[PDB]
Amino acid sequence: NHHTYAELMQTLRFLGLYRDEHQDFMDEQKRLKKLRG
Amino acid sequence: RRKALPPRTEKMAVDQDWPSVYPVAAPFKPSAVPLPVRMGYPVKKGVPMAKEGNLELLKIPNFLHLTPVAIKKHCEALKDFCTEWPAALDSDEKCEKHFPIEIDSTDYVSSGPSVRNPRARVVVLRVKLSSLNLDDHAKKKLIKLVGERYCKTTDVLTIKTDRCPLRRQNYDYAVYLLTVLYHESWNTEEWEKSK
Amino acid sequence: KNRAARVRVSKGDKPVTYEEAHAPHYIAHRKGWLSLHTGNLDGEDHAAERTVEDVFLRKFMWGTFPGCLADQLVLKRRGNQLEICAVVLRQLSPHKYYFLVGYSETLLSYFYKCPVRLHLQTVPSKVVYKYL
Amino acid sequence: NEAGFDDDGSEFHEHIFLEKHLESFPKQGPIRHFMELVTCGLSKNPYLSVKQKVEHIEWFRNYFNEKKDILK
Amino acid sequence: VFQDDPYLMPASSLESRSFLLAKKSGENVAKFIINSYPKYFQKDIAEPHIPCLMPEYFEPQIKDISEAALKERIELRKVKASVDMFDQLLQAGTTVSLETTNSLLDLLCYYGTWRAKNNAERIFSLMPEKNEHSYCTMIRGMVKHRAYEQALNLYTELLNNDVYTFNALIEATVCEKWSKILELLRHMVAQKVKPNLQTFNTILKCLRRFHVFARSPALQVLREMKAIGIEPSLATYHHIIRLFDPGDPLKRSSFIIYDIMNELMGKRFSPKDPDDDKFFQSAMSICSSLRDLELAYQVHGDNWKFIGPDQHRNFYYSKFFDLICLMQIDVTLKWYEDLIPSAYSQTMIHLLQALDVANRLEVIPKIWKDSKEYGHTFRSDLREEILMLMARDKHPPELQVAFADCAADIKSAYESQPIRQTAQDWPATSLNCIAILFLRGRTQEAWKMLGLFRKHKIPRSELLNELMDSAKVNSPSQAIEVVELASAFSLPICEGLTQRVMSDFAINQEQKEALSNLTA
Amino acid sequence: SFFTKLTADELWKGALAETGAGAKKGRGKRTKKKKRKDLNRGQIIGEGRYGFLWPGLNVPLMKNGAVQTIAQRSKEEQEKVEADMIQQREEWDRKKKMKVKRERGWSGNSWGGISLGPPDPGPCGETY
Amino acid sequence: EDFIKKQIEEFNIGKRHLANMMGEDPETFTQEDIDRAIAYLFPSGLFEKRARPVMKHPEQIFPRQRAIQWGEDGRPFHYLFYTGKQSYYSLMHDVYGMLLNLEKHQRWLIKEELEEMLVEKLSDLDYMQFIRLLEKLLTSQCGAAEEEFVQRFRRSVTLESKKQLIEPVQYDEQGMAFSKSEGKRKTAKAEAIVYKHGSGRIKVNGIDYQLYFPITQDREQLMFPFHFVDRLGKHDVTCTVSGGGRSAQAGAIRLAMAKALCSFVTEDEVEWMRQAGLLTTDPRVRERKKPGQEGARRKFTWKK
Amino acid sequence: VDVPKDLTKPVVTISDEPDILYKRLSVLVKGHDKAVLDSYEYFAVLAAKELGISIKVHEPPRKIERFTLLQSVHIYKKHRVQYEMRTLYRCLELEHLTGSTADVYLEYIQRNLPEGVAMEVTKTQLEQLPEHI
Amino acid sequence: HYVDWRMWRDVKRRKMAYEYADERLRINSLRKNTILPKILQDVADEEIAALPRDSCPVRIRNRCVMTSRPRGVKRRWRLSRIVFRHLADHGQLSGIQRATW
RNA sequence: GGACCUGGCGGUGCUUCAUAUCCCUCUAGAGGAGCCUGUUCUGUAAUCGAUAAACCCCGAUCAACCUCACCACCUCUUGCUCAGCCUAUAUACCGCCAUCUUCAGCAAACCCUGAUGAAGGCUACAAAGUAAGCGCAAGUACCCACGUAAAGACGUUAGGUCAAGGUGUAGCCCAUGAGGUGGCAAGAAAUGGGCUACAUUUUCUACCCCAGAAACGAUAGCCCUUAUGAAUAAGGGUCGAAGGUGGAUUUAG
Ligand SMILES: [Mg+2]
Ligand SMILES: [Mg+2]
Ligand SMILES: [Mg+2]
Ligand SMILES: [Mg+2]
Ligand SMILES: [Mg+2]
Ligand SMILES: [Mg+2]
Ligand SMILES: [Mg+2]
Ligand SMILES: [Mg+2]
Ligand SMILES: [Mg+2]
Repeated sequence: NHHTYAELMQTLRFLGLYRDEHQDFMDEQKRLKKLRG
Repeated sequence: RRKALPPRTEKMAVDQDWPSVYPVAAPFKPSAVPLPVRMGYPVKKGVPMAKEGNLELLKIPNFLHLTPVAIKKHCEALKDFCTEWPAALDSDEKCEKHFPIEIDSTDYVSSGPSVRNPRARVVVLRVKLSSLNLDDHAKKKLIKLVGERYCKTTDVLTIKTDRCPLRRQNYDYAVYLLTVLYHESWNTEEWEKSK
Repeated sequence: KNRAARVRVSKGDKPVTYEEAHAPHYIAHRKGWLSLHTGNLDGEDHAAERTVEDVFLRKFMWGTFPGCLADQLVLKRRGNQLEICAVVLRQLSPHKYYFLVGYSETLLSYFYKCPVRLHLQTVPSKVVYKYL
Repeated sequence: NEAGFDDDGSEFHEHIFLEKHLESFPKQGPIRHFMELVTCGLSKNPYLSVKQKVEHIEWFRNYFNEKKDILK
Repeated sequence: VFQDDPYLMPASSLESRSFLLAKKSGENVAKFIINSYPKYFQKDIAEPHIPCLMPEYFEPQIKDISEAALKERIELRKVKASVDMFDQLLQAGTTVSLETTNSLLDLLCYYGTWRAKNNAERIFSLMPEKNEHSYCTMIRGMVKHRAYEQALNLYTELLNNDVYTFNALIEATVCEKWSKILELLRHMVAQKVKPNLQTFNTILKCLRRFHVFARSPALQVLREMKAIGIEPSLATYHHIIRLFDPGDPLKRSSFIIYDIMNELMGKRFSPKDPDDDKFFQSAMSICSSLRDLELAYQVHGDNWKFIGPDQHRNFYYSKFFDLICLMQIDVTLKWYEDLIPSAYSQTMIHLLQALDVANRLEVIPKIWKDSKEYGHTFRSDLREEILMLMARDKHPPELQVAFADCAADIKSAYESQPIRQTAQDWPATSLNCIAILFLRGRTQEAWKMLGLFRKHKIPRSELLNELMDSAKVNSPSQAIEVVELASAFSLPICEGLTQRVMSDFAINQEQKEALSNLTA
Repeated sequence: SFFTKLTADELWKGALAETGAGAKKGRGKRTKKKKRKDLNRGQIIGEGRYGFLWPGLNVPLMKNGAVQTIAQRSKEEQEKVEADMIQQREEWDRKKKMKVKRERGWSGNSWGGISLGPPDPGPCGETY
Repeated sequence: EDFIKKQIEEFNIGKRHLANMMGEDPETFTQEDIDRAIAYLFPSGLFEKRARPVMKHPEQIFPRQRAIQWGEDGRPFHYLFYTGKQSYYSLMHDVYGMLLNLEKHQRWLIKEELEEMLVEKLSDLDYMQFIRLLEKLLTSQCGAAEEEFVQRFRRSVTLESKKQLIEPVQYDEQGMAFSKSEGKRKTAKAEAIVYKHGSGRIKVNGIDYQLYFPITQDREQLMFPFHFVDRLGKHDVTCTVSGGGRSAQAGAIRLAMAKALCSFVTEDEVEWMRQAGLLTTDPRVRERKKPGQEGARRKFTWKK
Repeated sequence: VDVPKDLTKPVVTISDEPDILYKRLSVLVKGHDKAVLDSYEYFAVLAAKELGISIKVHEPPRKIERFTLLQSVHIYKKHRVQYEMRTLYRCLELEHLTGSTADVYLEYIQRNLPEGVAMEVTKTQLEQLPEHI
Repeated sequence: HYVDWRMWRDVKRRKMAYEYADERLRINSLRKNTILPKILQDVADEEIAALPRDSCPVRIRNRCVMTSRPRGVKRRWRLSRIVFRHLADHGQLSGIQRATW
């Protein structure tokens, strides 16, 4: 289940051990989008 | 900042217990291995890459462990544990005389966490009717009942068992089936007498 | 013109490794497979599960040892035993290295209900096959 | 391939011979025909055990005893 | 357990300790994540179900006084037990079972300090039904967690109304007391308890220190143990060996115990006492005082588990190698070069002095290189020792190359660390021999190194000899611009220059000779 | 999903669009360029939402010669850490994008009065 | 340069370690033993030897490179250094000197092998002119040193047998002399035993050819070997076959009969049969079908 | 110099019942690398020799499974790319082999398997007639 | 966190067909049987018709796991052709080479 | 505007060639009739994309219901998603391929000539070119060393694909998102690729090859049976025509 997989990886990123590059990318672009409107 | 100590190549002597330094299956570990064995397609007037960065030796399966000396040692160790085969049983005719009923099962083994696989259940067995039936009426009855389970060229009656998932279920069901089959071939019927 | 697991020829400013250099049609002729299992052979099964789980393992370990690796991994599954082999750099401290080793070992073992173990080989700088 | 999962010490005859579980119908009707074919298929099936087979036949009992209206 | 590559290779005891502790911390982190999110690993993908791999469940169920009481002994804590006692005494006022009350008291005594005082004063409200088990467990708790007068009062109460219960009671009574000890032993042997000798072990632990008037009676008490035929002589024997501790070694008793432990080693061992870990360490501590090599070999199937803690293993190996060094030493260095990677300053000092007394000069370089490879850096005690011992020598002419090499490596290590300020006083102490060895092929290096030394001094007689030999070993100006400067610096170089200037130095130029005359 | 996620360099290539249709012919684009940025090098491995104290990588393993234990970074502590990281990222971005002042020679946007500095050293060794 | 000696001594130490681990004395030891040990201790599914794991001696691993051609300071050693191709031109100079000396008195070597014998590249043109100089040298009489110089470069012709194998006769009960042979085909494989003393009938899988081959061209092919040799009714044969195609089995039986008869018949007639061309396995096989093609060779209709 | 004094051996008990007699143990190794299969075969045959039992060897043929995939993504039917898995068989028969010998040998070999290989046992044991017959 | 809503629907259908598998099997046997009453066949057919939607094992599709591509998927590996070619070229999985025969 | 460098182009000259490619040549076919399956077009409320060479049994190694992305109707608003979108942009892209390629050149780094211009660098009985590296090649796979596969770079076609998947930009974020019922998926027509036969080398019968009869053709339609499914495919009876070997042109070897 992608449920288990993605939930595990999200919780572990919140722990701060798995440096998810794709998640970093998405977060930075979301930040820039909400900054520029 | 910190520097890694040099490998065990210069440390290891020519006289060394390789079966002891590599007891079980393990990767190449070039830092511990002293051999300069290289593997990799060289460039024009080039050479294969050194063992330190040669991860292809790790890619390939590993057999540095289990040297011939190690094999000899383990066989000499387990010689006292393994047993001996009876000298009287030294031929196929003799062994099939002593124990006519042949029976054989099988199963695979594959890499992975799970181990169950339904093919574990199937089994087969064989017996020649040349010496076991001891009669003619029951023999004709049995050969009329069985359709393809026999072979008269080699003269063996073979039967398989897979109806049950458990190996011992298959085994004892085959045994009970053979027993009831013999007991029902023993007797006869009036419509069987009329042919 | 085919583009499949190959490097674009540059001026000579691209360090490439053995695997990243050689072509995929050279895989059996001049390379080995990153995984070693029997699900692909005839009669076996769970090959899809093997591939999915090993891809997930590769991703998870690449991201839990980030910035230290310099090449693909070597998986070696002997029956029940699972063996991993990695090549890394001496960026961080051996404290961190062993801590993450134990962490990943425990996670993989509890996740797959399988005996897992791994080896890591240190390199000062990533080996290069050529400069393309 | 069977270290554990011994099927609760079940037996080949408990799997195959369902005449002990066939009690509440004679040996001529179409219900008998259907249930005999059911027992046949179940004995041929190794994947499921005596528990599953008795659950099958019990659900069948419930079914046709709730649809006892016809008996034709 | 440690990896194979050289970078991850733990090359020192403290760092290896920290490393496997980090691994254990990762194991605990794994436990935490699994018991915090069980549902993720709930899938039993593996065909064989394994509770060792299943997630762990310390979750109290719904309010149910009976099932909650049954779950008390499953949860292994004290707040649940407080709440259950509350629910059973305040509103219910009934006991689910005397066995449940006994188990609650067991847990609360094991968990125990004002908190212990409260936990012990909240057990007297328990229903009248308090049998021996309850009383003696209360005694256990009050002994192993609180003072001893309470345990004594509880024992008197029980008398008014077990092996390790009476063991704890004897511990409480003991912890000079001749009549006490005697009457205790007498009535204990009189009762039909027939202890497992753990009472004897505990009274020995309490007798850890005493004079002969209880050290020697321990021998007859042990003979009685043997007569009854119970003890394997695993812990009490070792404790009396330790009690033997000492103004004068007792060679007779030493030989006796040697034979005893010799037959103990000859026979096979089985563990019964949790205190067999101090056995190893303190045994080797006594062995170090004894100083015997056949003894060390005797002290050397699966009996290697009793070492355990890295601290005790360290003490053992240290004393072992120390005795082996201070015992030819070819077999000793063989054993050493065999166990160095497996094994982990004082040991190296003993090694250096052993090599000195042996006169095996060629071996010290490899040992220093191994120590440096492992963890020998940022400390110059052993550097000073090796330098002094190696340049007390000059007898190998060809080995002067190795002298120069190891000296260069030592200086490369010495000059690493400015920020720490520790490298400033290292040359003042050990630069003399280093520069002598550098002089003994390459000479310009030693020349400029003595320059740096004197321009940092603490002159020395062997420093004067070094200067003299260097000057005499062709170039008047090159020798003068050093010897004359050091003479103008200090007086002994000047009294040496008085003779140096005779051969060819004073004829060159008189300004430096004039400076020498002025300083003289 | 996580299986759909992948490495960083692929995403950077797809976002930058360095080649394929627009870079070739010299047509390029209207002076819009996305600047490469490295995120993995920036933050320490331990940083996350739940600020558990990690003696292995985030905290020194030993303190006062005493082994450490897992602990919690509470709300205002993790908020301070997040503010520090925001300030650090803003500082890195400021240092990243700045002016470039090549001395004005004969005219702006002209390479007339520009000097490249002395020649490079020779192979055999020749300083100019 | 010191890396060479480093690798050499380290390779010797590794060879001693290899002998120790495999478990024989290091006194006697060989490179075939090296390669067997490497193949056993580290197998590899790689097809190319250059890619497979190989523990080789460094002198043969590293290609020889020219050392420093000039001293630490000043002039170079060889007297053509200020031009390239110094070795080639010095050799050509010596050759021309020998030519003019012989004048006043009065197989070949491959380009790549020559370039590797030297350490200098070259061109096909200068290679050709060097071969021409050698031919000009050999047109005239030349002495022992000159012949040795020429044979230093010349290599073995390495000629092939150009001969047909003769199978050994065999003897069975009855004192029956005979000879067995085997033939193959596209998908058919057969074995035929020829009895010389017997003659007349022929059996195929236990059935005569007259009814085993309803078609007559198969029997014509079966007769073609005997007809060419002209021994028709003086030899009998039996044969077993396993194949799919009729003509396939026919050709297989023909080849087997010929490969069995070449033993009995003299070498002259064996040569005559070889010239006839019936003693070679047919290399022609149905080509593979390609994914984009409707067949092995045909393309889809060009739609434009 | 560190050589143990007394090597502790495991306990062994001879049960009163008789051991089973395996008529023939036929093992089949399916692999990808002929060299790995040859190494494994040498290993097994040397082990069987040193244990003192019979053995025969033969190399069954190579089996292959291949399949075609679309080379490109959207629209290319004629341009395909092919793939194939090659499985290589190696069979080994052991004759007249006691039950305990079978257990110890199979345990050893199964622990000393390589990775990319699958192992198939066919056990053939004889037995006399039952008592009901 | 499935890849998309169609994957969500597919998994829902899979679980529904599973949890109604044996029931559908029993009633389908009772329908397709021949000697039993035709009125009983019609009863069982009406029962199947009244059964809920998304319970039949034919509405499911053997879709891909990685990219959610329904077409071009192997039943053995369950992976799309594109991702399979990718992994085989990068050498991720074991024992596949190019068919240069 | 005068004169030049490079490339393209020449219904531009000379020479050497064209391997199944140009032809003359050899063979079998496509445009005749029917059927299957795509494309164009008509209408429907009813996807989408490529749609010359280099698409047209193409995405698809599958669409009765999911596959469904279309449409009508009916519902959800933090909505499995620390949301989602098959919405636009292939003229932002990655990833993956067609193309010349059934080629062999591409080229960092140096030098030289041209008055130090764009640019060029070939003469072997040799006159300024030297070349990293890539590619070709070699070796590897099948049965060989040949052959077939595989490989086949730099780059053109802003070539195809935001609909394998992700992603930059711009939008919906009570929706341009999501869920469940239903149908949509026909042909007055044109075109394409394949199958069938138009014959007697044919058709039927046992065998697959020494025989005996006739003097053919339905994989379309109607009815029925069976296969799985909860709800097209194979088989049987009847119908027994068009069809008489192709209207220019053209394909493959
Ligand atoms: Mg301006
Ligand atoms: Mg292609
Ligand atoms: Mg549909
Ligand atoms: Mg939509
Ligand atoms: Mg485009
Ligand atoms: Mg080629
Ligand atoms: Mg091709
Ligand atoms: Mg376009
Ligand atoms: Mg149906």
